[PDB]
Amino acid sequence: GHPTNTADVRKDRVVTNSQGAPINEPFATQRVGQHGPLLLQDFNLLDSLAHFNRERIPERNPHAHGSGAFGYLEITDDITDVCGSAMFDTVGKRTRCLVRFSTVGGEKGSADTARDPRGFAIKFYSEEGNVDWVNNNTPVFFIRDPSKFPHFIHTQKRNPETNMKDADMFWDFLTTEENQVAIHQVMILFSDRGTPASYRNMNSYSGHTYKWSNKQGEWRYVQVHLKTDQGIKNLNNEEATKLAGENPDYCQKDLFENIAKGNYPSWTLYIQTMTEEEAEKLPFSVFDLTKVWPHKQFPLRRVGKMVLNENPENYFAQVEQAAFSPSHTVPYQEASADPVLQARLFSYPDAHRYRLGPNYSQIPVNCPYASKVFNPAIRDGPMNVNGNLGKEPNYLSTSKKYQFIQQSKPIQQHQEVWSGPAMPVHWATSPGDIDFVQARDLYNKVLSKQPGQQKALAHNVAVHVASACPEIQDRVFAMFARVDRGLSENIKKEALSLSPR
Amino acid sequence: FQGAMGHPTNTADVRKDRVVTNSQGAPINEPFATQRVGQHGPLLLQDFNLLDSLAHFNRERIPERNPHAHGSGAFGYLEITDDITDVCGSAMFDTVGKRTRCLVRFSTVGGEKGSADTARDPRGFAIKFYSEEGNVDWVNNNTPVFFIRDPSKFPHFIHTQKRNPETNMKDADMFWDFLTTEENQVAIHQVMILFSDRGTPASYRNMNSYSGHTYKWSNKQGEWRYVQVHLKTDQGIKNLNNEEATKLAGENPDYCQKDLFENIAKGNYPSWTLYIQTMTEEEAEKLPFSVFDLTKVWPHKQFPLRRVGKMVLNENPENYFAQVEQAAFSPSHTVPYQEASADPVLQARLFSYPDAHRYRLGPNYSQIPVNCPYASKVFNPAIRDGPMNVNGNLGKEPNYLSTSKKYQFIQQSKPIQQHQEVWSGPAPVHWATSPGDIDFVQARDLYNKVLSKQPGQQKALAHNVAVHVASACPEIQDRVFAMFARVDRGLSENIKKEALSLSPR
Amino acid sequence: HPTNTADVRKDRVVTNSQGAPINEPFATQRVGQHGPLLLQDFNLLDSLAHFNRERIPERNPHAHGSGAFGYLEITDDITDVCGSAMFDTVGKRTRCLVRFSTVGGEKGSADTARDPRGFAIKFYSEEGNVDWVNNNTPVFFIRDPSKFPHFIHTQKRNPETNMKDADMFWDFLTTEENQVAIHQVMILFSDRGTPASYRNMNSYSGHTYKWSNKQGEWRYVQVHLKTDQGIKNLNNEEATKLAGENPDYCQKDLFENIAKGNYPSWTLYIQTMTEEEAEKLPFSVFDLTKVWPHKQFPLRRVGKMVLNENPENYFAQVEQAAFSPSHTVPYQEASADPVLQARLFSYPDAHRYRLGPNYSQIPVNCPYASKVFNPAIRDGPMNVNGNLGKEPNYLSTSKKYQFIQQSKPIQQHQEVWSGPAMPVHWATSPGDIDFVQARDLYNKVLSKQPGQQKALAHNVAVHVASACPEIQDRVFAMFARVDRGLSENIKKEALSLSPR
Amino acid sequence: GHPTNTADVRKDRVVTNSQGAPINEPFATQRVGQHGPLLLQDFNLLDSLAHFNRERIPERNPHAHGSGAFGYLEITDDITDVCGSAMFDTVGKRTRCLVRFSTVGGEKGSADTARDPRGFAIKFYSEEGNVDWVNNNTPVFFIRDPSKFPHFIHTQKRNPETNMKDADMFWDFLTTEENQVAIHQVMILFSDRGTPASYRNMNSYSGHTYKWSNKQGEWRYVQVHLKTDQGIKNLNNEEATKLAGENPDYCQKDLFENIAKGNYPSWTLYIQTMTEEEAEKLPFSVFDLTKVWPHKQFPLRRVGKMVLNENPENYFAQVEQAAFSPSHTVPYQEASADPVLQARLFSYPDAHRYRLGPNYSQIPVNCPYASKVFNPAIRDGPMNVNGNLGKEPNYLSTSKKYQFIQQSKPIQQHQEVWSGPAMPVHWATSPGDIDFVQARDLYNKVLSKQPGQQKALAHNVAVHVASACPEIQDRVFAMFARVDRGLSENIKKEALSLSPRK
Ligand SMILES: [Cl-]
Ligand SMILES: [Cl-]
Ligand SMILES: [K+]
Ligand SMILES: [K+]
Ligand SMILES: [K+]
Ligand SMILES: [K+]
Repeated sequence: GHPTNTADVRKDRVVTNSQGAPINEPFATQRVGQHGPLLLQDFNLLDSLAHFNRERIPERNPHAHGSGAFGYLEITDDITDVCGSAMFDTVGKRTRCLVRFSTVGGEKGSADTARDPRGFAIKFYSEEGNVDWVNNNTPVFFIRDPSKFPHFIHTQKRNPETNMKDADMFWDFLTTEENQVAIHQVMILFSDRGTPASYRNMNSYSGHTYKWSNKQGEWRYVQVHLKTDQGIKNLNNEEATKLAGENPDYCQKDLFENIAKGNYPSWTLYIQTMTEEEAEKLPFSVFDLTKVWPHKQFPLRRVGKMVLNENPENYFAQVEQAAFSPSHTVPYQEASADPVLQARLFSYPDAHRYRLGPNYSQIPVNCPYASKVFNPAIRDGPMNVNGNLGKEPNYLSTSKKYQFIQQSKPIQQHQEVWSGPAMPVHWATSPGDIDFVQARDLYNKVLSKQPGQQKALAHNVAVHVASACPEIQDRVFAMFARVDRGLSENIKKEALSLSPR
Repeated sequence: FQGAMGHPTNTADVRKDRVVTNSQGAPINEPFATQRVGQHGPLLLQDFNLLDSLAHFNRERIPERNPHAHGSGAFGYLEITDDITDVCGSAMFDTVGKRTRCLVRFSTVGGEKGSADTARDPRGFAIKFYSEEGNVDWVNNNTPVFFIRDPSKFPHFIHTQKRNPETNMKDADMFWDFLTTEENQVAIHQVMILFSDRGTPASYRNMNSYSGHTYKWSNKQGEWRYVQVHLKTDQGIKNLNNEEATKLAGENPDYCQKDLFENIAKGNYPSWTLYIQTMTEEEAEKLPFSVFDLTKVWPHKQFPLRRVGKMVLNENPENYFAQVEQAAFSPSHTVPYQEASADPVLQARLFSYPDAHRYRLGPNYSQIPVNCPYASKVFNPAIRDGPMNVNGNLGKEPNYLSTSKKYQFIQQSKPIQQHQEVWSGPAPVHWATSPGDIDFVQARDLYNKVLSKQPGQQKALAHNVAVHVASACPEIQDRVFAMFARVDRGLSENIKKEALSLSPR
Repeated sequence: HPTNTADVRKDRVVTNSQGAPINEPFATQRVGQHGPLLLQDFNLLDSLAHFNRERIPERNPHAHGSGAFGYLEITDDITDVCGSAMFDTVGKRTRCLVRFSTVGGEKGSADTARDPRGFAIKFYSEEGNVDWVNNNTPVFFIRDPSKFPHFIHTQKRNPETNMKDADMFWDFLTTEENQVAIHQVMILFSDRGTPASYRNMNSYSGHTYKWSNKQGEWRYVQVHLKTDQGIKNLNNEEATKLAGENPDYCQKDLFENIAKGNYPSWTLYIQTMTEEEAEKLPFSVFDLTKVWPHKQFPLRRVGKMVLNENPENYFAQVEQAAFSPSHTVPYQEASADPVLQARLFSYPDAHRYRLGPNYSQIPVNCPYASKVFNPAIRDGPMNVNGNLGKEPNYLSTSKKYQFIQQSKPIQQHQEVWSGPAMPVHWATSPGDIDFVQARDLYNKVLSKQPGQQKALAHNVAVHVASACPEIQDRVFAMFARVDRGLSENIKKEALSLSPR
Repeated sequence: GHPTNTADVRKDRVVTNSQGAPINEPFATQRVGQHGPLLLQDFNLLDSLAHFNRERIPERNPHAHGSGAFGYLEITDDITDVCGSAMFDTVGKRTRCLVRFSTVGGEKGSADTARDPRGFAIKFYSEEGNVDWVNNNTPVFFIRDPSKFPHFIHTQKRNPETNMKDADMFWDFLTTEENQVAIHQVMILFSDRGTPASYRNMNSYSGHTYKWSNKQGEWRYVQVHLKTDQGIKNLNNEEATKLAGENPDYCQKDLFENIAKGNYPSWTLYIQTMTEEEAEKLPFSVFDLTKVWPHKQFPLRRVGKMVLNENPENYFAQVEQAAFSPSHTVPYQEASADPVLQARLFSYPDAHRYRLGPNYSQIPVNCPYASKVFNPAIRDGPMNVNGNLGKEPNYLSTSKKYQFIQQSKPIQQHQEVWSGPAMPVHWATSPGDIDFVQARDLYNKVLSKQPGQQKALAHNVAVHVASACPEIQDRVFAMFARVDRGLSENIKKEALSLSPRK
């Protein structure tokens, strides 16, 4: 097996304690005589019980519930005019990758078929380091101010007094006028793509703009699109609810079983690109996470194919302990000034250090096995397991040699020129229609081409908001009316039948 | 004038002026503005308020309990209604009519934090009493027995009730592989109860609580007795059936949490009646089973219930995380005149739970308000320091027994256990299933003498098993069929016929 | 005081950690009189397990230190400069906590080691806790924040041998790009590198900060706390002897003088400068390795700080104290000094690891005069204050929330930045600009203190004598850029101690 | 290099961040323009700084300060009649080992030459698992009640208010009447052996009695003695103090440099053995840690030789993270009912799980490389780095093969028969003279043979207790007077000169 996905099991099958001493009876415990009280000196018992007390680590916040598989990305098209990263430098080049799929709001034991965005995070083990594309299955998101993220997530989870989901706080936050820029993602969430039929039947999107540069120093704004080679397939609200009770692990079973039998799912990787000149002529901001780039003006360009063909050997070791961050990147790939993206560069490594520990990059699944770590000044820390570079100095000693490559490759100094004071900005919902037009285009130009999808959207909102108090229901109705008056009336009618006044 | 304070175990401190601040008390002048260069340049490192918010968010979660991760809680009291001072000298019993405050956490066992309230499972029913002699915890399930009588089998047993280490899914094969392994079949009594309709109660208000183990209670004259605790619901037993439980798992995974909270919030306070069984050392040597065996009950006819008091739950928690998630129970948390018996499962629990608390919550978890013994404050000169020491650490108190200071050790003439059993022998025992029928007979008595009197319950037991084992491979299925036939041939045939109809060969 | 007190049972009844009384201090349960021990002795395991958890990770750096409580009293009106509440009234007193420390030594190392001293101050104001996280020098060794882990490593133990190491110490400091450290190195190897006690040293902001008034004008600021007990220093031999004979020499001095009523005090001053004055300087106000000469930027008095209360419990109040330059109040902001900018991140992050995520609920760290209220900051291990009860954990439109000072600017009224996102390594400048102030110390300051010029050379010589000859030669060359004679004095003494 | 002591460093020397991406400038940090404020998007800076903030772990409590070296034990004599452990089964057999030397009371940055017992802990990496001999450089200790350990250690450390060593509490605890059984170890501590000249010049002792069995089922009470082949050498009080100031790392330096130049230090391993019948007849208890077995009745028997010949490559990775416990044992070696030892079986694994992490046995220096761990039910936990047994079931699946060897070898059921109720016992200092006589034998029969030692002991106590208040000083004089009146007069005379009275 691969070093990122293997184990070592004694071939003699001799059972031992945690110090390698053999156990001569699996279950006998020491006491006085046959039935006296237990003796403190029973090391083997306390060893087992104490480790059992420490099996659990803190769940992710959010995206606690999820599934993973290994695979590779194959390059099928030459895009070196856009991006100089090694993983792209040769048509036919394969890079190993790890994917973790997840829901968002649910805790570890929640159901696969809950309504939620799904995470679709990808770790590529390249020769220039491990690069993570920490993506969802939607090209947009609920917010464009990162300070709102904890608030939003709190309202998607449990009430702090009652410990239950709460439609009142769910929609209270979404209808606050400064927050209504979430309406694009809300439409997507309550369409039937909020309950995918399996992880094999969904897409992955960068969501944010990134900046990709070539080896000549030209660069572009980039959007990433991973389209499923299995086709889009969705559940309806009632199929999702029924499966939740009858099989909370439906999507994990689908993924694992299809890989185990050889029905490996695949995706086609495309990108959108945009020049700095094109970006300034836009009627919206390339830094706005709630906006998409229209396909007609910015067509998709093919790059390669991703295949998942390898199940994890141990879920905890390879999936639960997997760590992804957007700030894990490679030369020639950078983040844009999207403020949500900027905040994620800090948040994820900080989360990993708490959830997994300071030396989490030494966990095999997280190791950059194709670009070994060598930093003299990153040393020690609990559970340092790889030798801590031995007697290497912990500073840049003039008695030693150190190679700093790509000294002439700019990072971001060749890109935008910023100007202004240090300025606090609350990017509240803009006036006029700009923050609603893409929601209307989704309804009028996309869902209309799908039989019955406009109605399913209304039904999916109605049954959810029907739990909210009347004044909140009314705010929800008014917000959707800004998108389409008929959509608003369909929600109102169904919602009111389920909750009369 | 000052207002009414909430109880110290269940309260909060919120600025009257509603001024929003950061984690260091400085005011925030705009809730969501973040600093960048210009209007839309990249974010600046110097935005303390953003990073403060985001790093604390990253640390909201602590590891879930293992097991019993999912649950609910409420506060109430135990009121003593009868004089049992002849049995037990503890302060909590020393006066008829006296109330001790308590916290109850109800839980399932196998499911993770976000699993369904209505899953089939034993339910935990843990009680913390804040007495004048310290906090005493009664860490009980809603059944009088359990799956094991060897403590070393607990990690193994719990693993097979949870997820497969490769596929991350519940696995009927390993569930039943463990329970039908010959040395483990002493679990059959508890399995019968698990697979009856009591395995899916209609709400926490409609189930019982049992010590499960034998404990030892002593009076002030030095006499002692073996004791079993029974808390019987005054609302009555009410159960869901398997299909009702499954459908609710999908439509309302928090069904029992909602029921407890809403009934308390509206004043429909649930209560239970507290009883004990008692036995002398002479009687226990005459029994055909062991009082140290967790898989056995004491028959009511020979050991009738004796009333003690009434427990009422009448106060919801103000903050679920602060009072329920951080609550810490242990059977080794006890008071004078109540002790554990040599039940080997109970003995291991004395060690396990304080150790889990120290990892899950922190070494100073007894300083969290819900866990503090507010009616008997801690004073130990040698227990000092540690992370998140928040109560002053005894200030300048010497950290040993200094001859210049006064230290009072009360109850010096009260024995701990040296007045009870006399042990004899050298220092390892695997208490595997016994030969013959002793480990199957109480399961048969439940089937034939108890469930037979409840219309439809014998049929529902076979159904609940059949639908569960139908997912297992045939070799495991046949072992399951055979084990149940040791209880009753007809129960076995019913399970088999239905299981095979669900998974024909 | 809430930051410095405890609660001890008045009946003196000894109990376990759950409040149950212990009926014998030391008896342990076993079979018979001398059989093996029983698992069921909760009282033994309770004590033994908590003992195993007494220790938390030491600070990195500044692990070794001492603390006291006191107050700052305002004696002058500086509201023209700063509108903070703690300054708004002459005669106003704010409670404070001070932690003194060394830098490189671990817990248990000697008080009298040669080192900078930390002199960190926490103020408990009505607008929040503001920390002035200062050293006893107005400068420091680096002006690139990325070099801090490297520098601190070379000041501590070799990763193979676990010993202090003159070779890595001086290798790093003589690396051309790093020689901007020369100013602090002069200061470190003067006798002020071994103060006679914490009462006999100063405190300096080191960095430039930005202070604003209620009218919206602002100034660059340097803070100076000058000891009213006078400067008193040890020499290298005195400090060494005390390291062996009383490694707690300075902790003993502070505690006993406070206990007997000889309360130490300091006089608080500031220097101020406008953006225009700063643009004309031959150096940068963002450079930590530079000072503002007193004649062009005279000191202005503000008030007095007094320490008059020892902690009741060292661990609870000193070891657990959390200071950060990012703990600030309205009208005090950090400057674009790149070292200071990085410190705004580092200290909260260290606190969350060293102390725990809810470390601000520890009494000494609690803003007792401006209690915390943030709906979105909840849960976390050892949440001990009720977690705001049933308050929503977001901004519910059914509740009220007051955001005060909405029209008070943060930094948007100050400098206008311009440029791309630029990686910058602020390496040592060519020419003399990064050496002239070191030379000014030697020729204009130490020359007026009899024997201090010789003592500096002696202090360097005895230290570098352990370094290999090539490192020795780089050290001699580096000091020769400051002064020829200084270099020659060092060289004579070093070569006599390590002949070739 | 050996797997317990090696590293992996990129042969191209390319410097990277913690995710393996190359760094193209060692110290440049991103800001707006040349001197604007720093940008949050500089992952490399925060990566370095946040890992710096997590370098430290809690120090050991106690024995925080120490030094370590690797080596081997060679068996030179046949003791299979006493012990059946694999590490003894063949003359000439070598087992690799790790030793950590330490002081007791001082923190990490304290001085090597402090007055203290020295820890001398040995981890052996055998074919039957890792077995640890967690010894001090003295054959006795201050206590025989385990509940007293936190109290005792607290009084040896800093005062909780002043944060200073405190002779009043130091001696208050030791002169408390129930605690005076500490006198034997106190005499040893304040002899000049309380300040060894180096780790190479001291011995190691089990202190406790252990129980060792042979493959035929016979067993013996056993004491282990590791005697230095370099000879005992000590500092005196004034030399140790001066070195504390001039080189707080004197003993670490001595060990490291002597190993690096080929002057490998060694020890000769001996054991004492005693049958159950002989222990019934002793005037003291083999379960008493404050008692030794006199050589004349129980001579030493040679076993082998230990050599330390390999320095650690990285102090933190191999020394600071090393985890020792007396409950880490192998077949045929078991602990006695010595109550102090019994408590240690619990304390050390509990400490390790806090200080290092639940999966600390996967840190290379603590791994049993000669007996890989295989336990299906021990799984997951933070920083599980060895693959976690892959898809192996986490219980004893009836579909797999599991081998339990040595099923017919007893653990302890072949040894003592205990009897009685669960009894709380405080093993306070006994009345009469039994807990003082061995301390007197040290003074009169041992220290007398070393010129000036008897006076050096009085001096070492005097200079220490002179800081104590007069009420406490008098208690100390009276306690030593129980040992020898001239000794007590000598201590009193010098202490009163250093602290005169009214
Ligand atoms: Cl722990
Ligand atoms: Cl952390
Ligand atoms: K987008
Ligand atoms: K029972
Ligand atoms: K400065
Ligand atoms: K001994």
